[PDB]
Amino acid sequence: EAEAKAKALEAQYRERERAETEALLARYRERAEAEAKAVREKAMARLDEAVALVLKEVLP
Amino acid sequence: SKLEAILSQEVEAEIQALLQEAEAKAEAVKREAEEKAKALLQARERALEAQYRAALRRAESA
Repeated sequence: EAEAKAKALEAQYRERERAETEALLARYRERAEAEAKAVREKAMARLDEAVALVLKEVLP
Repeated sequence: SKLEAILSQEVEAEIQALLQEAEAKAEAVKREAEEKAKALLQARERALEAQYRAALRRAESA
């Protein structure tokens, strides 16, 4: 009975670890893609202004 | 006859002592087996939970 309970607990723990790792990797990849697209959109929104500032710092 | 009867009474007392010793040995053996199985199951479940926690930590870091 102890060996059967140990085998069942190990299999259930491995299954729960695999499912939780899949869910956490999916949530991390979703947040990564969302934050990357949002940062690209925000940088494009803040763009075209300081380029002339860096050019005036560059041009004499 | 009286000495054989006294030796038979002592043999019955020894048989009762042997049955009591066998019962006490079986009880102590069952107690030790239950304690060993409880400690082993607790160690295995705690090891599975700790491995799951460490793997979840490394996966969240990744």
